[PDB]
Amino acid sequence: LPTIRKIAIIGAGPSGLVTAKALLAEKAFDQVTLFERRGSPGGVWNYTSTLSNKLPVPSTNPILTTEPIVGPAALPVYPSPLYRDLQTNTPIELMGYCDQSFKPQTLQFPHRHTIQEYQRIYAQPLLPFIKLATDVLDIEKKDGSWVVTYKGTKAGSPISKDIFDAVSICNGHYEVPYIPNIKGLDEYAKAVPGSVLHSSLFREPELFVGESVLVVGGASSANDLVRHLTPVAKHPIYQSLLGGGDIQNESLQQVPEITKFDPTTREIYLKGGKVLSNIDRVIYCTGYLYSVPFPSLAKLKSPETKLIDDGSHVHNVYQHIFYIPDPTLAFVGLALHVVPFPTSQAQAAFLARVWSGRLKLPSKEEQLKWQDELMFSLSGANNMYHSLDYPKDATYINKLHDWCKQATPVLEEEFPSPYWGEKERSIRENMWSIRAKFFGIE
Amino acid sequence: LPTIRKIAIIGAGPSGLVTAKALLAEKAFDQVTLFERRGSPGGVWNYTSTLSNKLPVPSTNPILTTEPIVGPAALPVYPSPLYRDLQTNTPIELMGYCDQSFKPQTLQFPHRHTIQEYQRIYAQPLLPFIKLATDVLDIEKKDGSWVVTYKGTKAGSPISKDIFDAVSICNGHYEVPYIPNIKGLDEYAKAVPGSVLHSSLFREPELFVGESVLVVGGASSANDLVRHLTPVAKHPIYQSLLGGGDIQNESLQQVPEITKFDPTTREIYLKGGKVLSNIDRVIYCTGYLYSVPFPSLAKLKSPETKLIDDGSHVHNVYQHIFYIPDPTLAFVGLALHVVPFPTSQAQAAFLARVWSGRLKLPSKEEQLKWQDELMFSLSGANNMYHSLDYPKDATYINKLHDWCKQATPVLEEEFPSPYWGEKERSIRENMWSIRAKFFGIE
Ligand SMILES: Cc1cc2nc3c(=O)[nH]c(=O)nc-3n(C[C@H](O)[C@H](O)[C@H](O)COP(=O)(O)OP(=O)(O)OC[C@H]3O[C@@H](n4cnc5c(N)ncnc54)[C@H](O)[C@@H]3O)c2cc1C
Ligand SMILES: Cc1cc2nc3c(=O)[nH]c(=O)nc-3n(C[C@H](O)[C@H](O)[C@H](O)COP(=O)(O)OP(=O)(O)OC[C@H]3O[C@@H](n4cnc5c(N)ncnc54)[C@H](O)[C@@H]3O)c2cc1C
Repeated sequence: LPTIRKIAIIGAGPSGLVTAKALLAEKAFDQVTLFERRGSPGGVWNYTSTLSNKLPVPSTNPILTTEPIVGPAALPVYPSPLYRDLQTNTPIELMGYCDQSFKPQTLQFPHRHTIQEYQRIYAQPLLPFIKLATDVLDIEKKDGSWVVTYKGTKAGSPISKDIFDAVSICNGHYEVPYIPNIKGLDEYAKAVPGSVLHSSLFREPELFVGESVLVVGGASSANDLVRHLTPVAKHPIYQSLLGGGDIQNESLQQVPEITKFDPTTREIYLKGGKVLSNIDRVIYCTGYLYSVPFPSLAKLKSPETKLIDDGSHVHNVYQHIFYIPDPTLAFVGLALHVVPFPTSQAQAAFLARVWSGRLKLPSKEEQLKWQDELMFSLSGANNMYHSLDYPKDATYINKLHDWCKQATPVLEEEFPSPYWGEKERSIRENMWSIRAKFFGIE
Repeated sequence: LPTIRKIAIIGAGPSGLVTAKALLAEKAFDQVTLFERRGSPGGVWNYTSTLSNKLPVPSTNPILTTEPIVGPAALPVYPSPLYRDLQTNTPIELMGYCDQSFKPQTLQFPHRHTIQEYQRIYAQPLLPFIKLATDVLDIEKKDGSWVVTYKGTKAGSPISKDIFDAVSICNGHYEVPYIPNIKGLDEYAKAVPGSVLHSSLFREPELFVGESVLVVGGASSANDLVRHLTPVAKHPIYQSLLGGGDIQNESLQQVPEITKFDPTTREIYLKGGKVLSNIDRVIYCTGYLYSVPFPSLAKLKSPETKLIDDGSHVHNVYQHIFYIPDPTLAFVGLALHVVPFPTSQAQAAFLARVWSGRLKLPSKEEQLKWQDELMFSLSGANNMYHSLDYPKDATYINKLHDWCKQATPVLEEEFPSPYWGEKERSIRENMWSIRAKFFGIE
C-alpha cells in the first residue's frame, strides 16, 4: 500500500535507532515500533563478556539461527562481537550522527565505552517506541500488509503477530560467522575444543599468553588481532593471507592460504608446500555473512524476488535500501566499508521521505537497471555488492542528501541528511593513515 | 621487616590501583606488583553480562571461594555485580581521585560507562606492574617475609610462589553474597531455580516484566532495585524492611521482615502475621560479607590475630588499614558508607608514607587502644566497624591528609592526599538529597 501509517523496524541498533528518529520526524506516521531481541538498544555496542555458545566450524550457511545464552536468573543474552580493548577505526570527525556530536576532549579513535555511552544517549528518547527483549521470528506479506511474527525473549513468552504497512530490516550483518569449509577443518576443530576460534569470540588477549597462534585472513580485523596478540602470544604470530604476504620477521610470519588441516598430526598445510605444526590457536578473521533469518523471505529464491542466497550480500535492494519487488520492505545498514552511523543516517533520511510520500522512487524498471549495472561492475565478486569504499560512500551520502533536499512539502523541522564536504572527504580518504598515525602503527 | 623494598598488592581495582601509584610515588621501593584474577584492571567496573554460576542460598560463610565462569574459548570471567543501567550514587564533585578529573560535560551522577572509562584511563600506565589473569591462592608470613602463592587464571597454569616485604590486600568486599538463613529458604530456593536471587545477579530489568517481586532489604541497593523494577514488574512491588515501612500504595507495598518460607505453598510469612503468596521473584538486597580467602590468614582465630570471623568486618586493622600484629600487612578499601575512590586514595597516601618510612605509626598498644575504643562505640554492631558515614569519612580523610603532610623528607613530587573543605563536606552531607533531585526521586 502506498499510504504508509504503521511501520515496523527490526532491530534497535545504530541503524534501527536512526531509522526511527528520521521516520518519526516526518510527522506522517501513526505508529513506529522497534523490535529488539536484546534487553537494551545499541546493537553490537552492548559489550558482552559472554561468548556465543557454539561456534559453527565451518560456517557457510547464512540462515543460521543465533542462539542466546539463557539461564534461570537472567534475561537471555545475545553476545556481541566487540572485544574488551576495542577502540574505533573511524575518527570522531566522521563517525556518529550529524546531529549529536561527541563531548569535548574525546579521543579521536575512542574506546568503545565512549560509543556505548554515545548510543545509550542517542537511544534514550526512543525507549518507549521499542519492544525490548522481543525476537522477530518471521516477516511476510499477507493480504495488503506485512505480518511480523515475534516472541518475547523470556521463557514461556507467547508467539504474537502484528500487521504493518512497511517493514525496515536493520538486523545487522556481523552476527553469522563466515568460516570456509577447508579439508580437515571440522575434524581438526572438534578434536581440541578451543583450538579453532573466530574473531566474534575474541574478548581478552591474556588468554593467548605463551600460545602459538595462526590468524587467518588479511582484512582490518585480522591485522588488528595480530597487533593485539603480538605482546602476549608466543613469537612469531602467523597470519595466513590469500596470496601470502611480504612480512616475515621475528614477531610476524605471513604465509599463504590453508590447503588442509591434518586431524591426526595437527599440522596445517599452506599453499606452496609450507606446513605449520604446534599451532595452539587458529583464529579465523574471515568476517561474517549477510542474513535474513525470516522463513518467508529466506524461502524466496527466484532471481527477481530473492533476498539471500550465499550470504555474500542482500539481493534486489535498490540503492541498497528498497526491495525492488515491493518497496514497503526496506533495509538500513547493509553498507560495507563505510562509516556506519552517518551512512545509515543518510539512508534513513531518504527512506523516511520516500515512505511518507514527500519523495518518489524512479520506475521499477529503472531500479532494476540500477542493479544490473551494479552486478555488471562487480564482475562476479558479489560480496562487494554493498561495498562503498571511498569515494563511493562520500558520493553516495551526498547523493542521498541532495535528493532529500528535494522533498516537499518542506517541514518546519527537517531531520538532517549528513553531507561530506571537501574537509570531511579528505579525512575519509586518509582515514586509515590518520588512524595509523593515531595508534602509532603501519 | 622495617626496610620494605618489594610490595605485593592483591587486586587491581580502584583500591589496588591507587595504592600502586601512591607507593611508586615514594620512589623508595624496588618492586611493586599487583595481582589480578581478571583479565583487566578496574575491579567491579568490568561490566559482565555473565552471571555468577551458582548463588549460595542462604549465604553466611565469608570464606566462600569465587568460582569464575570458564570455557575452552575464553579467559575465565569473574562476574561483576554491576547492572546494565547503573548510574553512580556519588556525584562527580566528590568521587574519583583528586588528581584525575572527569572530562567536561560529564553527568553529575554518570552511567557506569563513564566510570569504566575513568578507571581504564587511570589504570593504563600501571599495566606493566600488574600480573593479569592471576589468582592469589594464599598469603603467609614465612621466615621474615610474606610468601604469596598464586596461579595464573587459565587451565593448566602452575602454582607459583614469590616473597615480599609487605602486602596490601585490596580484594574488595562486594563479592561474597550475604543471604540470611531463614526457615525454609533453602528448600524454597531449590524448588524453583530462579525464584530466589541476590542483588549481585541483577542485570536487565526486562526479565521481571509482569512478575510479582519481593525485594528484601532497606539499604540503598534495595531502594534502587525497587525503582528500577517499578516500570516493569507487576504492581505492587513488595519490599521487606526489618522494622516494616511507611510506604503502602498501588506500586509499592513495604512489609516487615520474613519469618519463614513455606516450600509447600510457596508462601512468605512476615513478622506480624502478614503473608505473601504468588511471588515470582524474591531478590535479596542484603549486601555482602567481607572476605579474606587466604588459608594462612583465614585460619587465624585468636582475638589478637584474627582477621575474619563472621564477615561483618575485618578485625585487627589500625585505622582500617594496618594489621596490628604485623603492619607489613595492610588493607585498602574496607571503608563502608564512603565515597570509594577518594577514601582509598586517602588511605594509600598514608600507607605509602608509612611503608617507605617517611611517617611512623604509633605504638602497638596505642593502636590496640584505638581499636578497643572503636569496638566500644560500636555497642555490638560489628558490621558497622568500617562504617565512616559523614562526618566520619570527612574527618577521617582530612586526618590522613594532615598526617601525610608531616612526612619527611619532602619529595619533589608528592602523591596527593584528597582533602574535603567546607564546599566538599557540604556536598557529602546532602549527597543523597542532591542525588534524589538529580534523578527526580524521593
Ligand atoms: C568487531 C567490530 C568492530 C567494529 N568497530 C566499529 C568502529 O570502530 N566504528 C564504527 O563506526 N563501526 C564499527 N563497527 C560497526 C558496527 O556494525 C556499527 O557501528 C553499528 O553497530 C551498526 O549497527 P546496526 O543497527 O546496523 O547493526 P547491529 O549493531 O548489529 O544491530 C542489529 C540489532 O538488531 C537486533 N536484531 C537482529 N535480528 C533481530 C530479530 N530477529 N529480532 C529482534 N532484534 C533483532 C540485534 O539484536 C541488534 O541489536 C564494528 C563491528 C564489529 C563487528
Ligand atoms: C552494585 C554496585 C554499585 C556501585 N556503585 C558505585 C558508585 O556509583 N560509586 C562509587 O564510588 N562506588 C560504587 N560502588 C563501589 C565500588 O566498590 C567502588 O567504586 C570500587 O570498585 C572500589 O573498589 P576495590 O579495589 O576496593 O574493589 P573491587 O572493585 O571489588 O576490586 C577488587 C579486585 O581485586 C580482585 N581480586 C580479589 N581477590 C583476588 C585474588 N585472590 N587474586 C587476585 N585478584 C583478586 C578482583 O577480581 C577485583 O578486580 C558500587 C559497588 C557495587 C557492588
